[PDB]
Amino acid sequence: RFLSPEFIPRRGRTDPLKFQIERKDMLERRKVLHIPEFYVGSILRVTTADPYASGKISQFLGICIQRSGRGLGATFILRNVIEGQGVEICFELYNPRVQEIQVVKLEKRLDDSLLYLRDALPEYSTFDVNMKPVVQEPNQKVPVNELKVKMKPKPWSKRWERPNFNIKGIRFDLCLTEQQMKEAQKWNQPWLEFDMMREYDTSKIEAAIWKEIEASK
Amino acid sequence: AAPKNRRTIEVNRCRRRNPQKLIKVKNNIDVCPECGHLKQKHVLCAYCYEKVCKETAEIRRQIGKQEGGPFKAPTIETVVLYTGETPSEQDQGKRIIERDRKRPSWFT
Amino acid sequence: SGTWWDEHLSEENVPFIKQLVSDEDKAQLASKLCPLKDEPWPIHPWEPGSFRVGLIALKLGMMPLWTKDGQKHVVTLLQVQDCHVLKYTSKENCNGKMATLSVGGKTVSRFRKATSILEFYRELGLPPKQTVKIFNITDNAAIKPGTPLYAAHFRPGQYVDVTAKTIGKGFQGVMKRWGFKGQPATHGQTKTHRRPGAVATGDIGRVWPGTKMPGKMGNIYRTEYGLKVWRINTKHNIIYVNGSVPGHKNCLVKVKDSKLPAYKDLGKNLPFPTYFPDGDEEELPEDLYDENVCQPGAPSITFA
Amino acid sequence: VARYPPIVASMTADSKAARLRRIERWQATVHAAESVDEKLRILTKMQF
Amino acid sequence: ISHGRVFRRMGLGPESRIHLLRNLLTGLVRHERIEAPWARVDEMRGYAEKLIDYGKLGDTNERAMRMADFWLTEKDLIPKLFQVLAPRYKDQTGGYTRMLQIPNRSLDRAKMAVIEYKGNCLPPLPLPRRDSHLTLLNQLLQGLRQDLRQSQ
Amino acid sequence: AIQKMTRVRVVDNSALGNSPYHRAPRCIHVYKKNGVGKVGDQILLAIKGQKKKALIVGHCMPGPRMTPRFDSNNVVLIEDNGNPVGTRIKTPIPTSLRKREGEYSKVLAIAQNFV
RNA sequence: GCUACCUAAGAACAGCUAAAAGAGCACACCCGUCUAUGUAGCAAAAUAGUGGGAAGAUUUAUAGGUAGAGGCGACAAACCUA
Ligand SMILES: [Mg+2]
Ligand SMILES: [Zn+2]
Repeated sequence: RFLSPEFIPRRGRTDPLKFQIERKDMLERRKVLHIPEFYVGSILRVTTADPYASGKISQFLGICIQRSGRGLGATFILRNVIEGQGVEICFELYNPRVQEIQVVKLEKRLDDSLLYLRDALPEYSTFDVNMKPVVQEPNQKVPVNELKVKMKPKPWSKRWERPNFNIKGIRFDLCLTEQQMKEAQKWNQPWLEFDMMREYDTSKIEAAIWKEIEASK
Repeated sequence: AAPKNRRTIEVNRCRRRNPQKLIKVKNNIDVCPECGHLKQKHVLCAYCYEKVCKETAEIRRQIGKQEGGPFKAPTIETVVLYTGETPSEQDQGKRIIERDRKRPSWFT
Repeated sequence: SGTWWDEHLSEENVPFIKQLVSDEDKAQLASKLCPLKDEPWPIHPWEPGSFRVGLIALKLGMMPLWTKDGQKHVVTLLQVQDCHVLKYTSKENCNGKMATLSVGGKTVSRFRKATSILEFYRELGLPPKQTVKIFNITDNAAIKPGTPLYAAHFRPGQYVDVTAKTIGKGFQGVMKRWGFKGQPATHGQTKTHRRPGAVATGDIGRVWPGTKMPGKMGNIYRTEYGLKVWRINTKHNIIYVNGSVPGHKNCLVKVKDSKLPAYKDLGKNLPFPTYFPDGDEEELPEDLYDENVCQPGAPSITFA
Repeated sequence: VARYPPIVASMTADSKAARLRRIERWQATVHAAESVDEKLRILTKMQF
Repeated sequence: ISHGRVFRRMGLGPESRIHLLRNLLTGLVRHERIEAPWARVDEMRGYAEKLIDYGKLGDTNERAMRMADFWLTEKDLIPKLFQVLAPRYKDQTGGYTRMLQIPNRSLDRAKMAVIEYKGNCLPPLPLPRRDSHLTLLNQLLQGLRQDLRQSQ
Repeated sequence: AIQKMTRVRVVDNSALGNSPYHRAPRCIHVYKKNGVGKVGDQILLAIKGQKKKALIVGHCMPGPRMTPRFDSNNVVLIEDNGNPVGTRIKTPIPTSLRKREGEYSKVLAIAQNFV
């Protein structure tokens, strides 16, 4: 089973009745359109009406690189470098101008956030706009493709070589040299991954959410 | 900066004698039921805690005696046993440490 | 010797007082759920020049709200817990020009309040409230002390004045408390980066009152003005207020109709003394909406 | 199936059993030497 | 502003806070009752409560072993965590520790506190036992719960 | 956003747009009350020693939610009168330009693609 | 006994690139460009980073020598026990 991230409340001192009221409006919107299981490596085609035109729909395809936003205003951002130029649209999930969202290729990459694809080569981020969705299997594991990208030279947008980001989707070795491998390992900070109170243990919370989900049907 | 004119006896007399600089009379205080040395609320007794820790000292002294040297720690739960006693059937199969005094009245 | 309620109770009497006194809170709260079947004060219609009593709510948080023009309107949650009116003060001794009512909310422990405060609520037959606010009213609207006040006292489309204590920030300095520019970091500038500059001029041999110098930020009562109600949940007593409300989450506010001249005269359709659920005429649904809001459950909006 | 860590001293602590492991990591380098000249160098390099 | 933050910043940095609690938690597994100041006990108290929660995941868990090489400085308390403390708190789900406040130190007059694991070989520390049921205020209010029991 | 002297790119089929050598136009002004320039703001632009008016069509700065956040600060060229320099535009252009105030119907008749 | 220069007999200078370079990079060392801290300071001139030189007109230990109408000086009219 897959529970979508926005139904999990972020750790905080917010009253749980706020998120109970939030989940009522989440589930009433989900009756209108189907929201599929889409991961951080998933490719999505999103159709939206917009008030800028005379009432047409716009279909934008992209890789769902970053799926943060924790609440009724949950967002996901798509990428395309169509006609050689990068396009970056942050789609709100529960905004009532969406009609239907579908997955083209339901897959997942090794990293929880594919923001490094800005600094990757455009060949690893371009997608055929008129391409057909892949045939899905009913009950098997989601595909994880180890397609560790190659990048452009050293002045990146962010310091992905630092271990605070924990990027596992780069072929680092042929684009970066060993002395500035060692200097980036100076920020290793090994105590975080061994820690207890900076780890938000969320196993008990899904039981109440999944109780709320199936009782709405 | 330096004082342009010296602070006098009266201005010091008001400042260092204010109730904010004067120490507060605390009402936190009780008398211990057992020992009788007067304790404070919300803390433990200084006399009763020194009683337990100095009783803890010869107990932990003997833990180092039955091993000898470092990096040797038991994998079994332990029960301390005083004189005039027998190990129980629940206490069978533990590391049982013996200190040669009588069983204290605060130990159960 | 300073005491507390639980100083001499054993472990057999701690759960009993936890159960009994809380049941006394629930019995008196449920004894006061019928304003109209008790003897009320008379009901009067709205007149031009009339004012109405407000509420006290708790700020849960915010969720986004979307309108039919396709723009996102952030809306804060203002949840009314246990709102009762506590005292009426007449025209003659109100020390003002409008009369007043006192209203409290957020029932708190009866063990943690002063004895002068507790004798007030013991006459009323109510649990003691956290914060007591006083609302200016006219003599047209006058409500007997003891009636519950709910979320549907307000209506959607109504503009609302909300005030509370803002988030305290402690002793802060210059570029954060008053937003000044400060001094540059490099190019000399040895120990001056967040420092106040000149305070006054040379000919002034003093500092003026009211000059901006470091002190304590926040924790003061500020009011935001003209906030629309977009939606009301009657079941959990929610006010959906446009924008941001002063104060942190789970804080007590003061929910008054607006002071703005264009937004203070339109009060014809609003239920004038309060809203009474015992009237039993056209019982309100789960959620009362505005015209422009998108219904969760309405389909995708098409602009053509 | 449960790989417990081996019960030793740490290399960097300030105690007397941690000193004896720091003696042995020297004594591992004598065992791992190829030539006798390398053994004779590290056995007599710290003049005391 | 520290609205939010539950982490007391201690040590000579954020590395040094972890190692000072790592050392302090280790003496709580060996001696199973220790003395330390308030900011060092209460920071470590949560790590002592979740020590047993990670020690009840089993002997054969890789993750419970990989944190055990870090969080216990000594290596011979790794059997003691998984075979003495963990089966003792087998029925319990939380609250395995007991934190009580001690009279202050002689040097710096520090607000010190004693922390242990609940149930040990050691003598019982004089925990504050509250008023008996035979007193004046209890027996008056024992009549309250005895009268109101007959009101059903 | 676009302050003074950002590097932008001109998205036009102009003979002035395919600049060799110093192939990075530098702006000198934004036509707002701030220094901040958003989608549909006039800016000046210094190209090849010639100062030229320009129009911001999409930036690298995150703005509102369902608007594109283009990975290059791309800007179309107009003269003082208001019509664009070029004949074709091959880059994608957002459809947020129609509602906003200004001579933007001149620009949208040149765009080949609307994403 | 500091320092300026000198005498006697001594010592030190990795690695790297090049070959017999007052060569280059760069330690140990020597000096003090810029900044920050410090300004009754750790210090009556320092600390941290950045820097100049680092096989030579170098650096340095030891003993000796020149003394005020003077000494010494790759002249800063500097230095000769703050
Ligand atoms: Mg960047
Ligand atoms: Zn005692």
